[PDB]
Amino acid sequence: MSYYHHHHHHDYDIPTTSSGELWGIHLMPPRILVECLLPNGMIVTLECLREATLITIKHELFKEARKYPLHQLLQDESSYIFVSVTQEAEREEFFDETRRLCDLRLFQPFLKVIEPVGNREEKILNREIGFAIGMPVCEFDMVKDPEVQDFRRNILNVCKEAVDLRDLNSPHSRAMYVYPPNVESSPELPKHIYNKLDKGQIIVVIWVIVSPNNDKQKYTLKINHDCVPEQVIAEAIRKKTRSMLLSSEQLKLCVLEYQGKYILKVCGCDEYFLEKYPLSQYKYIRSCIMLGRMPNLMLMAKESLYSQLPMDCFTMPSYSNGETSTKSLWVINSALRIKILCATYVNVNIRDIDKIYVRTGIYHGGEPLCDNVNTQRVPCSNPRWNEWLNYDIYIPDLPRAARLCLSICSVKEEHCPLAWGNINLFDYTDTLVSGKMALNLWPVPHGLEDLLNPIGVTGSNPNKETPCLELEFDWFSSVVKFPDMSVIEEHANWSVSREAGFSYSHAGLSRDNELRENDKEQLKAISTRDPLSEITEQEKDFLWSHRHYCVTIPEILPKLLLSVKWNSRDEVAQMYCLVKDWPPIKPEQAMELLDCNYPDPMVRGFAVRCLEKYLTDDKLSQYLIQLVQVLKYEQYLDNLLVRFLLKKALTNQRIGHFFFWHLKSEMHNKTVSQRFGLLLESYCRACGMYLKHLNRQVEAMEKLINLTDILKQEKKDETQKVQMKFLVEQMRRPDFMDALQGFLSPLNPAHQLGNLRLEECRIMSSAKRPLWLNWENPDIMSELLFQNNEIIFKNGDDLRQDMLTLQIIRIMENIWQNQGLDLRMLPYGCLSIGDCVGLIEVVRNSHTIMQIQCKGGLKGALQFNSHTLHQWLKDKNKGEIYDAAIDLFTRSCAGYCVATFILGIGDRHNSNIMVKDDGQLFHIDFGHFLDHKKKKFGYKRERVPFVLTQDFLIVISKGAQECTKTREFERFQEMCYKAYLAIRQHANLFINLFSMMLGSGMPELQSFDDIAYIRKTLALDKTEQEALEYFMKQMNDAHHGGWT
Amino acid sequence: SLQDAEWYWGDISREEVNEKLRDTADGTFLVRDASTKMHGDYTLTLRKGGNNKLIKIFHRDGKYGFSDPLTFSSVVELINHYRNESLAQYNPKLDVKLLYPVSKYQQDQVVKEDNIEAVGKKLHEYNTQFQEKSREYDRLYEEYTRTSQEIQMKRTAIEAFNETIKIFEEQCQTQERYSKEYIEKFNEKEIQRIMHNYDKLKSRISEIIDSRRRLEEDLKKQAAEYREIDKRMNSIKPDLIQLRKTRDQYLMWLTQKGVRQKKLNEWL
Repeated sequence: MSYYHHHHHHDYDIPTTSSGELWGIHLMPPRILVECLLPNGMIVTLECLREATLITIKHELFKEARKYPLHQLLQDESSYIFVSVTQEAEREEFFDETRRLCDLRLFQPFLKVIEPVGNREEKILNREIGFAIGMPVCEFDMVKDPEVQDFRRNILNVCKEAVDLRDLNSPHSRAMYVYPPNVESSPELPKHIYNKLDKGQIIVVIWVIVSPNNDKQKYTLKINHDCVPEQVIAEAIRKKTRSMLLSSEQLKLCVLEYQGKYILKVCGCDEYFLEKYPLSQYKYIRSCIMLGRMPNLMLMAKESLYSQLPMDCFTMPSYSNGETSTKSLWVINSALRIKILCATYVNVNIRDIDKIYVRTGIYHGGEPLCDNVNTQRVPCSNPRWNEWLNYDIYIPDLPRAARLCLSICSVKEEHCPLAWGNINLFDYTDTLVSGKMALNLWPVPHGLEDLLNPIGVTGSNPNKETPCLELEFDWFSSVVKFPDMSVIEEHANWSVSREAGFSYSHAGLSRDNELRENDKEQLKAISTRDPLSEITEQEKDFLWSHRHYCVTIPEILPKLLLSVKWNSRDEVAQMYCLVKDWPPIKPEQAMELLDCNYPDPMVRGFAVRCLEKYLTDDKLSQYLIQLVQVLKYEQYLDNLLVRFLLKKALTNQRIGHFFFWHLKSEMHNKTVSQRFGLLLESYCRACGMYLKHLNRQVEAMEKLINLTDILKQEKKDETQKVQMKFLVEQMRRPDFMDALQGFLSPLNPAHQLGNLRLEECRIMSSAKRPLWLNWENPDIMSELLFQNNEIIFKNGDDLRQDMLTLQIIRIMENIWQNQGLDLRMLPYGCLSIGDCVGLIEVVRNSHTIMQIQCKGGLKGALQFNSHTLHQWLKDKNKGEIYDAAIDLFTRSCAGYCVATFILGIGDRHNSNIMVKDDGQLFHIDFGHFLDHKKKKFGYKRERVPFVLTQDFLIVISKGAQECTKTREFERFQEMCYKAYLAIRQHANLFINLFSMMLGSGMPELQSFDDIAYIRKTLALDKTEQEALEYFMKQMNDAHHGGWT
Repeated sequence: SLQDAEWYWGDISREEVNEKLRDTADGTFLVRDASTKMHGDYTLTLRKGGNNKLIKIFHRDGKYGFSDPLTFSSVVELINHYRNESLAQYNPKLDVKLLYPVSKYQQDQVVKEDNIEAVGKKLHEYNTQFQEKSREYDRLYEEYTRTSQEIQMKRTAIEAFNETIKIFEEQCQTQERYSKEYIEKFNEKEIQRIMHNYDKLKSRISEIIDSRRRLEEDLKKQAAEYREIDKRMNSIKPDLIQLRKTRDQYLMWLTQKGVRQKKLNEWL
């Protein structure tokens, strides 16, 4: 289970038994000339080895200087530090003189000798943060923008708080941060698991070490699955210390003195059992059960653990009314106008294109007025309109999250967007935007053929050389602010009393009230619909009018909120009080409220208050991706959600590890860099010792990126044999050995990697040249888990579609399992760490169906034998091991069939399907995911990506002829029908997870109907009975029979 | 009349509505079947710039209506009226008409080639061109992205070049201080070899400037082609739309006369 490569032990029964290393080049030459600029004005040039340490270079320099004129004007070598300009154009003092030349990221091969001012050395080891982020801190210090500089100052609250929580019951609190418990969501053990246990008991194996010790000692135990680590410790010490010389009382006393000097560790990885949970709840224990394994734990002295924890010791960083009461928005007596001035940088053929105009609209998620363009004036050849555009919306009815979305267009109906840009009508301080603005625009994305793009990010594109469009917002001779909460609350109380006195009735008849109309439990109906099933105007009016009854059905809220007329402050002010104390709702549902359809701050604040209550560290690291992504739709840098995620990250180092990488991953994406670097900076400043660990992971990956870059350009048209020598030569160099040798795997930080096994390292056959790497597991019980650790580093593929799909698979597995139906997916580990750069978990003992077929299959090549997979499997599992191998295969295959059909991944054939020796089947290399390759045609495809060819059908009905017709196949068809139905009762969760991914620049997810595949595939508009038939129909047609 | 109705597509589910209402404007409209009869009867869908507005048509006592204005003795009855008038009188914030009946059965173009088989051959021609176009577009979209990053690397290099030049100018300044502080002594041996250092230093500051310049000259060269890609991108984009939109109509006029849902994928 990343623990055991998901290897099942079928016998085991419990009831028995270009700009890389220097500007221009990738790899500095092994010998290099360096200019040393001396503080005496001389330049001596050293011939250095590429891997020389600054300690060595300095020493050589001050020996050579003696030979040039002006020597005695020099101090002792010790009185000095190197500085140089680095590849990000910043002069950097080199404090850590144990760094190697090839690792400073120079630009020019030259070093300047200086004596160190900025005298706070400590503070300037602050390049560490910038290294981990991939941009120097001083870039932030320079950013004029008040929002930015307010975020840096204001976020520190969160930092100081978290640092407090850690140092609470220190050291235990610290241990609990660095090594949080790995734990299932519920203690209630699913029926299928309980049952591998013989009426609730596991054999476990507690190991121990005294002197030296090259001797370790088993103490096999048999305890209830639900008995805590403390109990388990007692029982080992009890076993270990019984003796003929100790009485019974005396034994009990010795157990008391020892019980709590110890804690439990998983042998082989860096996972501990530091809190009270049933043993069964720890994910290792549960994995061992599923896999037919005996748990191996270790008894660790608390001190020798506290020993490996160092003080984190956080430091506050160096960077430590209005217009006399201001004027309220609700007073401005006018409609809205915006003046469009000019564009500068439009690129168009006067020949191909007739004309250009600016298309504009006011939006809150979707729009609050008549959309409107300016005349087609002086088109192409120097674009100038000088128009006030006139929107029909009064200024007081602008909601807090109002946006302007503009786009420059071409024109019988040539309607085509050239560039697009969006602005928040209010700023981070609630100030209505006034005066002049320059907006740099964004390029029309792959997918979007629409005219306007309000999903896109708010703010100016930070590429200077883009269509810049100048703008002019009105002026009301004062800075205008959005009203106080208390002001809005009175306006709502007023509106309410005011309704209570009418008598005529129109559409939104806000009028029975006093009783319910009873059949008017359309409300409980509307409530259950998934988020993608559009609501009709009658229903919108309806939910509004029964807004107060909706409090009875808390989870109706998403739909209520879309029934509000956000261009009506009367309505919005009321919604505000309603939200103020709506019952909080399950997080699987709050999370919709954080997508791009719900930008109001009060609504999102609610969502976060839900999460704060209900979301557990287990379920949070499950959704961490969607949570990070959703930060893009937050309007401003300082928002309640960032505070929440940040405070968890600094409070739980497993969450923080993945928070760091997900952010770091997207640092190239300019639509998010500034936001994410800032966030990363807080984190790094406060995460504590982990920074040092991150810096190491980061040092590794840059080495891997730089190395594969050389292979991919400049070492092709070379044979693999040539490439491989180059590879190995390079990893032998000291800088690489050092960089790539003792660090935590970014795929799972509980896995130490150190000591590369170069003989087990290769370039896989793929044209992208992925690196197959293999590391010694340095743990003192490697043996007991896995001696070698292997992961793949791939440079060239965008890993985040795969990443998402695997996450979906993991979530499907859980839904099925925890409902007691046992389908076995293998969501292997995938992590994007860059622009098209990533790590894929390796799974030992798995083979492409194609290989299986290639190994077994006779002399003369003609046709491939359908039975061979089955043969291959029989050979791997003789006996009654067989019957369970066929069961695993039946089950995984059933799972990977339903998930595949629902998600509509790429076509499955003999080399994206994989089998394990225990007979577990799993997919790899998903291609696109919502039938994206229907960007052409598609139109009601709903393809079956996983067709069971004879090969598979044979295996399922142990070896029958005419498998279509057996009991096993009925058994299978039943798991299929049951799993499809299970995932369908959780459709909302799945849609919401895709919604929150519209952010990410993922060509497969650009608009809510990219996502609408899922409704078809899960027959959401039908009754479940009909859906069952739909599903059978679908399977019937792809297989041509079988399913009726 | 009722099955024809021109704007009535019946059994299309929520999706192929928005997908047939994608990228028109103002007041466009069309009628649907409701999803459950434990829901409603028919759905009028509007368009209001990117936003799709859904209106329920209820059918009870022979009467068809949105709400209580039930007098409207047909489905086909109720629509006509609102193609002439606004929906605002039913519910306030609905100040649009059904002016754009866009549902025209796509016999307007499609060369009217009654063939079906010939109409399908066109479908393939256009669909290849489309894909050819989508790839050119895609190739260009990527060249653009690379070129953006390559420009910005060139910008920071230019900066790093300047920074370097400062450190070196500073350097032959620094020295003049301590250098011409020793030139005072009689010893012109040492002076000569202090001149050598000084003269390595300046022709180096020459070389470096020669190298920044050389790179600024390539930033323009790049900024040029960058402009070019944008030009050509905006020139494909409108073509990729009408090619794409004519491929939707040929696919309609086909599945108008005779579904054959499965046969189509040969021409795609």
